[PDB]
Amino acid sequence: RIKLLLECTECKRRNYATEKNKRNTPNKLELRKYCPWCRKHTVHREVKI
Amino acid sequence: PKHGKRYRALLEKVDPNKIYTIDEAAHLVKELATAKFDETVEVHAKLGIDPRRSDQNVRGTVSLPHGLGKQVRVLAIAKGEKIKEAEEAGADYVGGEEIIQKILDGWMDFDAVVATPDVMGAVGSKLGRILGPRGLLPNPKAGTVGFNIGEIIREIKAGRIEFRNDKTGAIHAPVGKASFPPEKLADNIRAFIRALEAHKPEGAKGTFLRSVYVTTTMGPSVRINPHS
Amino acid sequence: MKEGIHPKLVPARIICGCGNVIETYSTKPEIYVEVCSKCHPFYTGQQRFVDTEGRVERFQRRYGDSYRKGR
RNA sequence: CCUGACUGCGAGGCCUGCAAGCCGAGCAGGGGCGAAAGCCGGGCCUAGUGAACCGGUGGUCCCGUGUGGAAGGGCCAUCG
RNA sequence: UUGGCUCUUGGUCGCGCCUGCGUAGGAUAGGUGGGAGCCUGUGAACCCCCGCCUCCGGGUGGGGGGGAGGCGCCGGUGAA
RNA sequence: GCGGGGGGAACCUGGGGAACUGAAACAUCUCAGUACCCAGAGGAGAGGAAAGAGAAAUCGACUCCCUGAGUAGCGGCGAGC
RNA sequence: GCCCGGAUAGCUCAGUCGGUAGAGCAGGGGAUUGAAAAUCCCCGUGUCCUUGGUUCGAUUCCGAGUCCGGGCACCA
Repeated sequence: RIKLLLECTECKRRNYATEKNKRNTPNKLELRKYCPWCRKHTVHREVKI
Repeated sequence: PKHGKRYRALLEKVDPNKIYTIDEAAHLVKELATAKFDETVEVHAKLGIDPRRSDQNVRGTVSLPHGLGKQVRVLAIAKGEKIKEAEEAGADYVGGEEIIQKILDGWMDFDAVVATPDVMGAVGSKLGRILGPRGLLPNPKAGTVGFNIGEIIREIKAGRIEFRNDKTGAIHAPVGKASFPPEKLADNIRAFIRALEAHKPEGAKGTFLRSVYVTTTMGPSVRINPHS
Repeated sequence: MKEGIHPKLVPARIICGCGNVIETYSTKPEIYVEVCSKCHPFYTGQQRFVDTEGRVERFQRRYGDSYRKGR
C-alpha cells in the first residue's frame, strides 16, 4: 500500500533474519546477503515476504 | 440394438463384467481373437490427475526381462563397446550419428530414444524439433540416459515395460503374447502395477488406480484386473 | 406442574449469550447477555376403550401411545 | 567496490520519580573494504512514532493432566 | 407433532457408443497410446429400404438381393 | 376405611431470582445463586454404596472439622473469583 | 484478508472451453439532403491480461504473478 513495505528476509528456506527494505520504486529485485544462525554466517540471501 | 460389428460374434467371448483376476484375465485376453499370429496382448492403464499443471508428470521404466522380443521401439545410439551392448543385447533398431543424420533429413522408425552419455548433447539438442514433446527425448528415469543403455535394450524384446503420461494421461506396457504361460505373464503384471505404485504423482490422490487395460494392437481388448 | 409431559416430565431454564465467536481463526468472541429464557415441550392425545385425551410430548408420544395402545 | 541498513554481547555512563529515552569502547562469531593501519553493528545530528492485553504467521523442539502421539501452550523471530 | 397420492421438473456423477470438420489428409482420424490385418450364421460389403445424427458426403445401424470379398498396413498426408 | 388439610423464632432442600454497589464511567464480569417470593420436609434437612477418585496394578458409601490453598487455576487474563 | 470476477479495437464489448481475433458506439472518407441533425454506404487503430506452460501451436486451456474490480471477514 504505502510505497515502503516490510520485508522479512530469508537465507535459503531454513529459517531466517528479517527486517524491512521497503518496496517503492525498484520493484521485485531482492537479494542482499547477511549472515544467519543456521550454520554460522554462510551466504544467506533474501527471498520471502 | 444390434451393433454393426462382426466382432459381436467375437464379443460372445468378450464379456467384460467383472474386471476379473490376473491369471484368469490373461486367459481372457488369450481368449479374444485367433487368426493372424498370437492374440496381440498389450497392456495400458490410466489414472486421476490434473494434467495441465506440468507438475504431476512422470514417464519411466525399469528392467523386466521376459520372452517378449517386441515392445517399445527405441533408437539406441552408442560409441564402441556400448554399440556392442546395443547390437547384442538386442534392439531391433540401432545406429549412430549418421542415423541421426538420416533423421536430420526426415525419417522415423522408432518409438523412443536411448543413448550413451557421450552423444547426449547431440540427441538432446539437434533433434528437439525432431522429437518435440512426444517423449522421444531420452530421460534418466525413463531407462534411457547414461551408460545404462544396453541392459534395458534386452527388455524391449524380453521385458522392456515403460510408462508415459501427457495431456490425456493414458499409459502403456508389454506383457506377453497369447501362448504365454501364466506364471510369467501374471508376474509381469503384478510387478508392472507394483510399478504403478512406483510411479504415482503425489499431488493428486483419491482412488488413483482408476483403470488398467489391454488393447491388442489392432483387434480385441481386455481390461485386465489391476489387483488379483 | 402444568406444562410437564406425563410419561416423563419436562420444563427447563436458560440463559442466551449471543455475541461473536471467531475463536480458532482470530481474536476472541464478544458476549453480552444475562437474559433468562423459557425453553419448552407440547400437547395431544387419543382414546381408551372409547373416551380420552392424553397431553404427553413428542418423542414420548411415538413412544407414548405406543405404550398405552399396548394397554 | 559491497553490505557491518550483522548475530552473540556489553565495562561505563548521560539523563530520570517510575517505564522510558540515548551514547558506548572492548571480546567472541563471521564477514565487507584498502596493500596497512584502520574503519563498519544503518543514514551528519535533534521529530518520522505506542506500554500492555488478546490474536496473526515461521521456527525452536520445551512442556505436553495414565503411557505414546497430537490438539494446545511456551520460548525465539515477527506482524494487526 | 404432519399423512397419503398424484403429477412434476431441476440438479448431481457414471452407464448405453449413443460423438469428435482448422488445415492437408485414397476422408468429417478427440487423443493417448498400441502393430502390421481381421470376418462371413446377411456364404454378400456390390448395390438394394430405412434409420441413427448431422455446419454435405458423413460416421453409424437393422433389411436383404446370398456366390471369396471387405477394409488397413505398406503407404501415405499429418503437428499424430 | 385410611391420609392430606394448616400453623412455626432460626436452621435445610428444591422451584424461581434483582439492583444499588465492586471494577475509581460502563455491558462482559462482580455484588450473586445472595436478598427475597413460593412449594416441601423435620427436630433435623438433604446427602448416600461408586458407569467414582486419579495415579499409586492405590483408594474404597456420604456428610461434617482441619489442612490442602488463597495454591491448581478462570477472567474487558482488569477487578476480583 | 478470504472467495469471486475483471488488463479484448477510439468506447463499452464476440469471445469454436487450443487452428479465425471481431461486434454497437467513436473518427474520417463520400454521396445525396433546404441546412444542421438525420439518411445510407465505406478504409483504421492488436501478443486478445506481461508471461510461460501442457500440446503441434495459444485470446481461448494450466499457472505464477499481476492489477483492477466488485463483496465478505476484521473484539488488538
